[PDB]
Amino acid sequence: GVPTYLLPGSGQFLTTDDHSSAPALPCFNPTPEMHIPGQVRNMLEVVQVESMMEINNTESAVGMERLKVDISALTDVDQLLFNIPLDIQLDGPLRNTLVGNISRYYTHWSGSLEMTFMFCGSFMAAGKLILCYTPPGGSCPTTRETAMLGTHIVWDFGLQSSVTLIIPWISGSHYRMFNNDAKSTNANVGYVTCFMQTNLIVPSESSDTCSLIGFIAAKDDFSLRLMRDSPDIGQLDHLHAAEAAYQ
Amino acid sequence: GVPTYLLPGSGQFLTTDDHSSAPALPCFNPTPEMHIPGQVRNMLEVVQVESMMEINNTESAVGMERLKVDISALTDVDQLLFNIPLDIQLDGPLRNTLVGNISRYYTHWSGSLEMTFMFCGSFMAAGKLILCYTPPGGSCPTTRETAMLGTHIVWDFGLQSSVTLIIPWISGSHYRMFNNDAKSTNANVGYVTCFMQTNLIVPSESSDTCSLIGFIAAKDDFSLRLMRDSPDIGQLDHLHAAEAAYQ
Amino acid sequence: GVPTYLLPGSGQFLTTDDHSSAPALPCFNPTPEMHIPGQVRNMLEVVQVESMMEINNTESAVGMERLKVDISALTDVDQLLFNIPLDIQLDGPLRNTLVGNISRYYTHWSGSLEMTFMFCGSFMAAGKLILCYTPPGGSCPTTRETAMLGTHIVWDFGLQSSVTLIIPWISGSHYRMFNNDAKSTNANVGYVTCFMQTNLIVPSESSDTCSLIGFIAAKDDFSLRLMRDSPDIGQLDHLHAAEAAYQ
Amino acid sequence: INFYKDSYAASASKQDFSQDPSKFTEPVVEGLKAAPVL
Amino acid sequence: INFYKDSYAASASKQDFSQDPSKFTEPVVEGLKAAPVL
Amino acid sequence: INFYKDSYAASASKQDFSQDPSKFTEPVVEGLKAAPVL
Amino acid sequence: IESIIKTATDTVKSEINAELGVVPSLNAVETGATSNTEPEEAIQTRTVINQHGVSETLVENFLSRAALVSKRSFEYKDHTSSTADKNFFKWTINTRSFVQLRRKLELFTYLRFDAEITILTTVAVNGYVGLPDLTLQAMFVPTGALTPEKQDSFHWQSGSNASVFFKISDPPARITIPFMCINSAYSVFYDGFAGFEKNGLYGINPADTIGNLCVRIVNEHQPVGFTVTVRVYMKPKHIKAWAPRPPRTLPYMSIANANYKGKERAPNALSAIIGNRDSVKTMPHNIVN
Amino acid sequence: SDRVLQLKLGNSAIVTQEAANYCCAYGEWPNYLPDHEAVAIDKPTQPETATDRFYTLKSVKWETGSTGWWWKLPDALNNIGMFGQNVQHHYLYRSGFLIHVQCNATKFHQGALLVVAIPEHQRGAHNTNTSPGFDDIMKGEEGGTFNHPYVLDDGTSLACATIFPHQWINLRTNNSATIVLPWMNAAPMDFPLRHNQWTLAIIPVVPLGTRTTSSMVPITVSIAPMCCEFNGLRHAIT
Ligand SMILES: CC(C)Oc1ccc(C(=O)Nc2cccc3c(-c4ccc(CN)s4)ccnc23)cc1
Repeated sequence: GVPTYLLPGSGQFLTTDDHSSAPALPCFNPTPEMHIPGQVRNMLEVVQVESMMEINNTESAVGMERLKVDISALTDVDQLLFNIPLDIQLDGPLRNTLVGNISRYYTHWSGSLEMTFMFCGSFMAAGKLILCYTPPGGSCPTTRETAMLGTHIVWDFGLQSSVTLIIPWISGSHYRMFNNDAKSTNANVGYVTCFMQTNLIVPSESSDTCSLIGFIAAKDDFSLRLMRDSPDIGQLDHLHAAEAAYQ
Repeated sequence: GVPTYLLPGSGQFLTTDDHSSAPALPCFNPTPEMHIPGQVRNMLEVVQVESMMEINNTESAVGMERLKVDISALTDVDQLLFNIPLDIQLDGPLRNTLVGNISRYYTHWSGSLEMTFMFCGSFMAAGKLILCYTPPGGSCPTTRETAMLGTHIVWDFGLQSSVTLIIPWISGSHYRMFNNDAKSTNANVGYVTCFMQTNLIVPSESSDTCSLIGFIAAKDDFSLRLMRDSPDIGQLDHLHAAEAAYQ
Repeated sequence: GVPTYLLPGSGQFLTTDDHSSAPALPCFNPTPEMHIPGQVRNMLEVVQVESMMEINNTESAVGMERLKVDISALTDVDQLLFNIPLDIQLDGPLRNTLVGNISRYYTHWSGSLEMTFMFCGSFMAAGKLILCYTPPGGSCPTTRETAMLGTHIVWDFGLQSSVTLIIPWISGSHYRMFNNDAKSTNANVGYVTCFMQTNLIVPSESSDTCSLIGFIAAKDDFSLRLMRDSPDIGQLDHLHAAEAAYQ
Repeated sequence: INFYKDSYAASASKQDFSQDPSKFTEPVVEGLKAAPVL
Repeated sequence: INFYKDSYAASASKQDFSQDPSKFTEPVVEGLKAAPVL
Repeated sequence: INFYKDSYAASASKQDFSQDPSKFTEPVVEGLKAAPVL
Repeated sequence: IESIIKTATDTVKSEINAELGVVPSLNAVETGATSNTEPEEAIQTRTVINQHGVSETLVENFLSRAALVSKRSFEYKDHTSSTADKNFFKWTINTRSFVQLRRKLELFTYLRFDAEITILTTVAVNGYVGLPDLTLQAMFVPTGALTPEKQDSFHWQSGSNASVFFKISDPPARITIPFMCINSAYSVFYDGFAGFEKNGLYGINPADTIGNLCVRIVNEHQPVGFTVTVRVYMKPKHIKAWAPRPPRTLPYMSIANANYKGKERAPNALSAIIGNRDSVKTMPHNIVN
Repeated sequence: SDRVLQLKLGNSAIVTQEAANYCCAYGEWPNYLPDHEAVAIDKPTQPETATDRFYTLKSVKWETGSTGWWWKLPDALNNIGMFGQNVQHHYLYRSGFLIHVQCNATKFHQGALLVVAIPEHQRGAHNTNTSPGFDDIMKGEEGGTFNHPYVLDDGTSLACATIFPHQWINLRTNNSATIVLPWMNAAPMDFPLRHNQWTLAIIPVVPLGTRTTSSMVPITVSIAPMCCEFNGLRHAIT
């Protein structure tokens, strides 16, 4: 026989181990493969699909109403319209998104984000918005001439309905962490703010109030690392009829 | 199957063992390597850097005062100025040095040492010193014409501030031991002594008292062997907030 | 994984096993080899060195006196002088010899022995001895004309001080045993006897009594087999200061 | 290491790096341009 | 012996004998001579 | 079978059949003859 | 210049010198270079061919041995009346708690390594019945994942956390964790603050956060209590090290900081690191015959 | 050769007639971040001569009782000139440094300063479990003083501090010290307001002494940022 000795970790059950194991049904022939539409091979393909942000996460916004932001004509120049918290770990407009939900199975992330906004007013409605990303370090800007100093796009409503703001990967480290300490220097991304560049201008027969839908996706420079249990789901009890499977 | 039998030592945990072990995070991609200044690959590179000897390890020398030796003008010829104990294992001027601290993680040592002395009197101060290494066997010499029989350098103060005394590896065995019995024939290195070769001579406007800083390093013929727990650190209790990591 | 099964003897500690085992001190560099006089590689080199027989193992022979045999002038022809028991296993003149002590670590032996005798009388002393080896089967011979029928050498004292009697390997089996039953047919070697061939003849100014020193060694046809604990050493208690190693 | 006779017994196959994200991001019959899309 | 799929699982790498002690002992822009240094 | 990285870990080396018994049996500067030795 | 060094250097024989303008024993410490005086220049030497290896001072060998990083004892019992580690504990992973490993790591400014983790478990009966062969679950909980609240909480179902299940009768459980810093190296020291506000922790780089180790006994409690002790050992491997540091001299006070007090008197007092001798002319262990 | 030096960066120049060579930390020279190490994808601003020039700090008086002085980088420069403005308007910074320390006295004075650049000089507090606070660390342009230079205020060792990039000013020998520091961080860039890569420490291991008439003996620090890059433009934190 072969002389052998057992190492530390002999007999352990590691849930991420990767070995062959004994086939319980010998000579079983699985059903032939068939082409099915929509095969996924990397989860990064899913986070590249844009999905609606819950920007109007306010009391008295119910259900579908939380997925849109209403804009009205103002009488003061350059007013703030809304801001978007960029925390994916803490609860906020980005959490329940395809990029958000998949990323919360991971601990580390890197790469650029795109926010796309679709204007859903009438054809006769006109306006210009400025959308700003502020890199981290200070407070969220409350005035347009402060927010204008960051990365921004000036959006004119027109035949093309939608504009993209890229949030470029601007970070000291290779990765950020999905950290519950949102103010940590390893976690904070900064802010997105929207201001009036001009005004929403509508004729009498159009509705005086118009909506934006915001979407977010990852770009293909995006990467995720260190898999973890997602905090999005849990159970305190057995589910209904889970017991009946033993009966 | 393969016939096998277990050897003695099967199932042991040896803290110096060297095996592969199961990766807990499969497909994890570590952060790309980046060039950082000052990579160390062998600890012998550190012990070659000279560091200050605590030669003035006397009561009433406090803090920084212990790292210098004060020299004054004498009125008797050829007087002894100081001696340096060469025990790295027992507490003494060599212990808290880069060569000292790293060597105390090991049990066996071989090779030459250099002591460098920097004269820090004024420009107008003059003098000659003799620095002697005595190989082991007898008592430390107390007179210059006894110490002069050993290995020595005669140092004239000048534009070059500093002199080296080499302590050459002179030993019957390949290695010495860091032995608590300092008088053991496997451990004792001998002595370093400093005498006046002439005198410290200064004008009235210079300070009448001047300082030496002594440094020690290993040479590149130096070698260390048999790793051990260093006696330089210990704990009797848990540290503050070590418990809070469980809370 | 590899399918395996354990054999009988799995987990045993056999004191004569021969396996590699885990290095406790990784990367340790042993001291360079140095040439030392007198390397031994086979214990048979030691048993080939002749060493004194304790032939005078009698009460009233003390210490050094036991290593010599005293011969005197006789007035009867062809008298017996001494006999040598050839038992290496049982206590006797051969036991405390280099061949004897090493052989008692083994159970089986084969090959020829040499006995050498050095005459240590004065230069003026003369004489002839006959040294006889009798192969086993009967009693030890007590008369010269019986002993003369075996293997023998007639030794004349002269300028060459010493004579060899070879005991040739004469055995039915390949090996004999170091058996406590000395009369066993697998163990008994027979006898060595010494008789006067003429007489010890000395002048008045020489000492009337002279000594032989007997030596024995193995020849290079000699072989040892089946290692065992030697019965030459033992302990009933802990040694002095063996306890202090735990203190 | 796989000494079993059935190939489904083997360890996991972590080597398939093929992607086609456009089947979810760009399922438009006429491809986008880098240029007014409508 | 390493049958794991991740290279970080391997045993220790004790073979890197490259040194450059001068980056700690001689960080002077003009190298020392074997000759008055100042 | 030795998978350890240190060579001193190996099993015993029972293959050295070189002998020179004359360094103990014949350390005389002039070699013996097979012939009166003195 | 970088070179492959496997053994200590040879010594060459040297003659008498007496050369004008050549002074190899004089140096200038003010440059910050270490003395370049060779032994052959200080004394007459012989030739020595030097065979001493240098492998035991390789940084890989100096650091890659397993050291205790965590040790926790808890009661394995019916806990309904306890106020305590109720058959499980949580540990926030750190290297600062046991001083022998801490001091060795703190010889360097930056370290990159994978961590070989060995988990050793031992059990004693509370004040005999024999010792139960319990099953333990260790679960690694990264940053932002939920830690278990109870021995039987559904967090232990470990859908995406890495868990290892191991018996007390087994050899110690062993796994490797990769180098997992968001930077290219761990910051052994950090002269900075962890958050964008002023109240964040000094001295801990947020980039080096590992996570939590959660360990439960998987068995239900027995009718009698036991004390279970878990010991965690870490061995660095595949090591790179940068910027060597002066070693720690004063005793460590806290895992959170470098705060210092010193011993009450020398050795390792704040006023005196080396123990005193009567004078700079006193030889303490002088040979006398 | 080794005794005289001129340093010229931007509109600034320094001459010394008593240098002791100079130190390049770990044998490196400052450089800009290459593309194969870069993380942040926006195009950096590289102001060159507007930032990469000597700034002179306030001098400190060398006294008989001095324990030594320290300044943290970039913290000491974060409010000075165009370097400070770029620091305040940008999230990310990277640079090397050129450090030049100046102290002269007569030929009748004696004294020795260890001038050492410490990477990641994480300070300890004395005789407390509480970690140093923000105002203990962030001294800015003024810098700090050593409490216990013998242990470098971090439970460690002045004697072994020669393991770091250093020079001495020995008043007998020389009157200035020069250290060139590369970028020294675990990340390729950093937020300049919450982390210091380097600490300059000046410690009087041999005290100032003379028997001439006393004068004020100042120590002066001039630092040039080198190869400055800034990323993540926004409004000024300031
Ligand atoms: C449950 C099982 C499947 O997974 C695990 C996962 C982790 C452990 C565990 O204790 N690791 C560990 C214990 C102690 C230290 C570490 C380190 C460090 C590197 C540099 C540091 C300075 N900050 S710290 C990194 C990864 N790990 C560590 C044990 C088991």
